[PDB]
Amino acid sequence: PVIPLDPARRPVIKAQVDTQTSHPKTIEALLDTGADMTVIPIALFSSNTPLKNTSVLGAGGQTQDHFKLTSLPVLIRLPFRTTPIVLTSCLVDTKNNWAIIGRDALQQCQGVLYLP
Amino acid sequence: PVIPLDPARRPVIKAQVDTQTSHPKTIEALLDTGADMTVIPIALFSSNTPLKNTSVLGAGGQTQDHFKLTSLPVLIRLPFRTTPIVLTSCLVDTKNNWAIIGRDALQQCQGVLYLP
Ligand SMILES: CC(C)CNC(=O)[C@H]1N(C(=O)[C@@H](O)[C@H](Cc2ccccc2)NC(=O)[C@@H](NC(=O)[C@@H](N)c2ccccc2)C(C)(C)C)CSC1(C)C
Repeated sequence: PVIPLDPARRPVIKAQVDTQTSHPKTIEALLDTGADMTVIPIALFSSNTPLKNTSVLGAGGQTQDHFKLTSLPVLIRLPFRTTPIVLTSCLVDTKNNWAIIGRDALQQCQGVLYLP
Repeated sequence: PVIPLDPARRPVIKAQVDTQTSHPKTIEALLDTGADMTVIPIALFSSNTPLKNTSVLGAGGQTQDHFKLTSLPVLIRLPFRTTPIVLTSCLVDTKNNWAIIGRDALQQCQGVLYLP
């Protein structure tokens, strides 16, 4: 689709995310051109799966413990497209349950920004 | 222009920014659909400018000190538009001097996200 940009409304999409560690779930995710890497809520993973420690720089400072990195690829299906986005690795939100589609996924989408 | 999306290459643009407290300056800004509000560097202001305290939530955490709010509108000229974007207020990064064009500015130049 064409998604209009408005400060009062976050640009969101429904995405089916398969962590390959439990059953795929459809979630609402922010579409974010400022994110290098996609973020998935920890809730989407089985309780025992191995994750890696990671450090992330964001607007509030540098966090050492808020995010992890996945061990397995993540598959994402978007409502209009038949082909899964395959992400070799992405971020995992161990706290605030953020779901954010970043430029890794938008590239495999052929997503663009358009400014007339 | 059409701006393609690549995890390895941040979508950045040259923006002439007028704070109205000294002359217009060129910065290189991240184009960011996950940003509610535009962020400009404190380095654009001279030492004694009245700015408001504000609390901002990002991936790094909630911060009450890193960012301030402008007192006056901010004027932003992009290379391919003749009419200035005028933001009633925006964020001022006192800590790292980041430059981020958010949805406030992108709405005014009719920016869209496009997913085929
Ligand atoms: C975890 C990933 C996303 C790290 N990368 C980044 O964070 C990059 N940025 C991004 O990816 C931005 O699009 C970011 C998305 C985000 C919003 C709120 C909590 C977590 C993530 N947006 C912000 O940080 C922005 N904060 C907000 O817009 C804030 N009002 C907010 C609060 C809760 C939900 C949505 C929005 C500002 C400070 C730039 C205005 C801005 S700074 C960055 C390093 C270039």
